Amino acid sequence: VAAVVVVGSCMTDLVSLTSRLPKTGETIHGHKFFIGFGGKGANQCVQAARLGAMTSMVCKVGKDSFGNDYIENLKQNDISTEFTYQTKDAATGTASIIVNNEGQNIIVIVAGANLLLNTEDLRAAANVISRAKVMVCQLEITPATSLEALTMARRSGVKTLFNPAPAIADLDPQFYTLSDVFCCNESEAEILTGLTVGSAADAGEAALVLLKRGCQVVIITLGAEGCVVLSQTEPEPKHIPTEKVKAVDTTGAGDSFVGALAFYLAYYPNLSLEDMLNRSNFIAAVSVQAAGTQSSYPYKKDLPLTLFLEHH
Amino acid sequence: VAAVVVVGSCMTDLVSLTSRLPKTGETIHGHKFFIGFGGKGANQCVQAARLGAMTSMVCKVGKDSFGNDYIENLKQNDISTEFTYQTKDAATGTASIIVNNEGQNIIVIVAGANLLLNTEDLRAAANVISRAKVMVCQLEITPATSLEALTMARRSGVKTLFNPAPAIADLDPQFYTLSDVFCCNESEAEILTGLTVGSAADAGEAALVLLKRGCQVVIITLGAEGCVVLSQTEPEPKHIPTEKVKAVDTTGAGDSFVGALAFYLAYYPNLSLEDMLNRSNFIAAVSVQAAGTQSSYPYKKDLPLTLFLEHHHHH
Ligand SMILES: [K+]
Ligand code: NA
Repeated sequence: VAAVVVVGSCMTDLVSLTSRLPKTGETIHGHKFFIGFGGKGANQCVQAARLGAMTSMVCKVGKDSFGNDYIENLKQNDISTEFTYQTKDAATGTASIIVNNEGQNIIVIVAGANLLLNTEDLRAAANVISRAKVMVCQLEITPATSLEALTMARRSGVKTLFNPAPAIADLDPQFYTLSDVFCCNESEAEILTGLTVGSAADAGEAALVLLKRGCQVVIITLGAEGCVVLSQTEPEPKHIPTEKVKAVDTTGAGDSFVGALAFYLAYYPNLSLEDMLNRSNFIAAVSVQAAGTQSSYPYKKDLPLTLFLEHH
Repeated sequence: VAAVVVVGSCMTDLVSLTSRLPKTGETIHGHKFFIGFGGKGANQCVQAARLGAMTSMVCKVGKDSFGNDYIENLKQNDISTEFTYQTKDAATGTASIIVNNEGQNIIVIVAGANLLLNTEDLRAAANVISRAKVMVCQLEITPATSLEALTMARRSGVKTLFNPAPAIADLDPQFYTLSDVFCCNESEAEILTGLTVGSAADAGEAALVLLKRGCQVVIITLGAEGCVVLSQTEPEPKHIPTEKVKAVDTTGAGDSFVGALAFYLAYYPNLSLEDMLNRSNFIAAVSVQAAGTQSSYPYKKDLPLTLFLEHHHHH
C-alpha cells in the first residue's frame, strides 16, 4: 500500500556541458552530453522513495523511447508505476539544458505528454489515492488535473501537499483552499504575492498573505537560511534555520526538500512541524553536495539514523 | 560489395521550437520537441544509398538508445553497418537545437562517440575500403582519422571525395593533396582561403587558390545559383547553374549534393564532371522541396529516369 502518491510530471533532461553559453545565432561545441531524469513530480517521488516510502507515481509519458526509459527509472527506484500512462499523441516531456563551467544555464522545457494526464487517468487511481497518507502535486501538469487530484485526496481524508512550482501570478484560488501544506520558495512566493522576499522577515509577511488565501500550513523555503512556517493554529511566522553546508550543485534541492517532507507527513505524522522541516532541510542539504538531480538524492541507508527516530 | 564507403559522423538532432531564444539563467517553454537523424557523414551516405548505391558507413555511435536508433536508421536505408561501431565510453553525437519564430537558432554540438573513431577502427575496415569505388570524408570526426581514411583510399586506388565541413582556418595541407574531388560551399571556401566569396566570379577565384594548394578537382556550391567547378585539366572556372525551385527547407541540401556526387563517381565514372554536377544539383534541389533533412532525400524510384541513363551504357 503506497503511503505517498505523487500526481505530477516526468521530464527527460537532455543536458549539454559547455564552456560558454551560446548567444542568438551561434553554434558552439560542448564537451559532454548526457540524459538525466527530472520533472518536479518524479523528483519528489524519487526522494520520498529513497527515504523508504512506498510511493506511486501518477503521470503520463510518451509511447516512445524516452518514456520507456522513464518507466524503467521509476521502477529502479522502487516506485509503483501502476498509474504511469503512455500516449502516442505526444512525446515524453523534455528539458533541454545547456550548462557552462560557471554552472549557469539555459533551459527549454517542452511539457509534452505531461499535459495530457487527465481526469479519467486520475479516476482510475481512486483506490490508490484513498488508501494513501499524502498526495503531492505541483504545477507542471494541466492545472485542472492537479486540482482534481487534490479534490480527490480531500474527499478521502488524505493529506495534501502542494508545491506551486513553477509559480504563476494568477493562480486559481482553489489551490490554497485545497492545500493542507502549501510549500514554495522565496522566488515563487514573490510571484504569487507580488511582494519582495529576501529575508526571513520578508517571508513571514508573504506567508501570511498566503495563509489568509486559505492554506492550512504555509512553508516558504529560504535556501541556505532554512525556512519560515505558519499555520492556522500557529499563525506567528516561525523561522527554522539550517547549519551552513558546502554547495556543489543546488539543482533539484527544492524537490528533495518536498519529497522529504512528503515522507515525514506520511510516516512520522506526530513529529512537530519544526522537526519535520529540520530533517527535510538536512536531507535537501545532502542533495546539494552532489551533482545531478535524482542521482544526488540520498538513500536512507546513507543518512544518519537520527533522521528516522522519533520519541514517544 | 559496397561501392561507396563513407567515413564520418552520425549525430542525433534534438530540436526544440520556441517563440523566443532564452538568455543566461532563463527557463523558457517551447511548444514542440522532436528528434531527427543527422551528421554529415550519415546524411551523405543516406542520399547515396537512396539513389541505389551499395554503401557502407564507417562511424562510431554510443551504446545507448540514440545509437541503437541510429543503427536501425542506417539499416532502414539499406546501408551496411558492419563498421558502425558502438562504444559504451561516450554518448552518441548530439546537436541540441533551439529555434525561435523568426527562424533564428542556438545550436550546441557535442561530437561524443564520433571523436573516438580511430585508426584501429579503420584498419579493421580495410578490406571494405580497398574494394570500394569512392571514399567520402568530412571534418566532423577526428581530423587524423579522416586523413588516414583518405590515405588508405589513395593506396588502394579508390577515388577520394572530401567535403571540408565544418571548415577550419588552419586545415592540414595533406587534405588537399589526398583529395581527388574537393567539394565545399561559399561559406567554407571563405574560411579555408581567407577570401571573400559573394558571387560565382569570386567563387572561381577561391577555387583557384584551392586548386593551387593541390586538389585535382575543386567544386564550390552556391546554393540556388548551382556551383562552380575547376580542375587540373580545365582550370578555367565553370559555373553550372540549376533550375530554380521554391525552397521549403534547405537543411541537409549540401549533404544531398555530396551524396549524389558520390553515387555518380561510383557508378557512372565516365560521365563528364559537368554532367555529374548537373544531375547532383537537381537531386539536391529536390531535397529542398521538403522538410526534415534525411526524410527529404529523394529515392531513385521518385526521380526522372534520365538521371540514371548514360549514352550507350546500361545501368
Ligand atoms: K544536487
Ligand atoms: Na529538405
